[PDB]
Amino acid sequence: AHHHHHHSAALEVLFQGPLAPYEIIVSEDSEHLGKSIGELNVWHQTGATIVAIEHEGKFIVSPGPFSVIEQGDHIFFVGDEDVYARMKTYFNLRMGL
Amino acid sequence: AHHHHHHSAALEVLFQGPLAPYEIIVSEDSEHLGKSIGELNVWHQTGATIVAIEHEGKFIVSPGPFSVIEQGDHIFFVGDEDVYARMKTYFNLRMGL
Repeated sequence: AHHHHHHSAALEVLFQGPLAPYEIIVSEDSEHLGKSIGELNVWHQTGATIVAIEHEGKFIVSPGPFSVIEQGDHIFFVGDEDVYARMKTYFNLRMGL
Repeated sequence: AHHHHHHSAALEVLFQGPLAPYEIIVSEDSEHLGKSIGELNVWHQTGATIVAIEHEGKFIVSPGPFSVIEQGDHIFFVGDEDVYARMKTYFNLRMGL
């Protein structure tokens, strides 16, 4: 939690529980990327909100809609387990052949 | 952290540290709202990524770009302390009169 910002047991439960980030290392051979989070319609496709990216050893909080996702990037996001499943299919596995 | 998803000390540091959410209760008299996160250009304006909203007692993870912000809503977001300051100015205080 952030020092000198309000604290409570209830807030901590949320921060630690339903808001705990998920993470997925994008495959090195994912070919449909090199495009912005905005262009990729991530929330529409998966339900996820991306909160951070690690790109070539650099961790970026709040990448925003104009950041690009490249193969190999490590994506951090909020959601639930079903969002995770959709993120796995969208970034790595790919429906169809 | 999420059970059966990968864990490490380094990941925990990130989750607990730079990714810890901030939160701000939107003022009840903020008059420029009732508009979607997308329309409000939140990242452009503030640098923030909204991860959750509490609206009239209901907490919503990953509200996404099509959710509306209304006066009184509780917004949760990632960023840094400067993002917090910009969020405070954008949602509540308002530059100018």
